[PDB]
Amino acid sequence: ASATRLIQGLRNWASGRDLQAKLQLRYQEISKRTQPPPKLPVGPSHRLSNNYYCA
Amino acid sequence: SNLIEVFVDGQSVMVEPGTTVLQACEKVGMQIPRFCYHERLSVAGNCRMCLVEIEKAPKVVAACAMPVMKGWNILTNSEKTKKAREGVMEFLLANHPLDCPICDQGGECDLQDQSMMFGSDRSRFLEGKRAVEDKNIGPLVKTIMTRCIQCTRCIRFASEIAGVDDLGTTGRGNDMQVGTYIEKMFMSELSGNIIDICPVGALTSKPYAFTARPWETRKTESIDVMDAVG
Ligand code: SF4
Ligand code: SF4
Ligand code: FES
Ligand SMILES: [K+]
Repeated sequence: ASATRLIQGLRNWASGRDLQAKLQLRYQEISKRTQPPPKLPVGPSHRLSNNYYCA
Repeated sequence: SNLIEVFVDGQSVMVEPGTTVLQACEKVGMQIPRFCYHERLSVAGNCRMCLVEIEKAPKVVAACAMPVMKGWNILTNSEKTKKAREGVMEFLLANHPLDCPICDQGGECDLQDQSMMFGSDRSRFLEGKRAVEDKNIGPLVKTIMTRCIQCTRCIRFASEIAGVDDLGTTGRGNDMQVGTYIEKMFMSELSGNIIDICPVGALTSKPYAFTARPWETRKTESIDVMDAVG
């Protein structure tokens, strides 16, 4: 992504495909390494009524 | 022949008169869950775990204290028997303290085993549990009364086999504690056997306390040589 325009032109001519639009080196488009804390949902049997184990 | 025939799960069996439901169910090779019944102690009938259903009878009977009669059919795997077992397990685990990692009964606990086998998988008790003051009854039996379930095998063992008559049940309601009401040092020739008959970790062996765990112990049978009883 930091490659120069003549190197990009030679690279695109030699490959035959546009390589800058699909770069294999990861950049700032990735998700951040820190996240807000999550709150997980509960299962279908997290109930206080008609939750007998024999059913 | 005075013996009568009863039915368990649609199967006939021949039992003696005066034989309870639990003895017949053990005769057909099944184990009804229990906390207070003992084959060497008197019947108390208070833990209510042994509740089963006789067919054509809309009330569960206690299998540890109900004599059988001719023509009775006993359903030990019906829906209401499992509902009663789950309810009794939930009531027992309502006030039980979260002490399983620091309790010597872990790995050989009756309460944990039958909670896995017959109880539910979650607790609906959102309130605060009770707390019972501890007691000091000697240098052999480590006592933590918070984990007791009031099964009263202490009382029957102390009053029938040891015959010391020191243990008792003080107080009324949920605040009733199994103790001696005073700083009484319970010492006898058969004291440590109460550690055998406690289904919970309320009474533990003081020298053995916090030393090992039953799942990593190899069992080797042997004979006692300290006394000539063998
Ligand atoms: S006696 Fe109570 S604390 Fe100890 S292992 Fe059993 S359930 Fe857990
Ligand atoms: S301390 Fe153990 S044996 Fe004694 S009454 Fe309580 S549960 Fe039963
Ligand atoms: S085993 Fe029958 S009530 Fe406890
Ligand atoms: K015990």
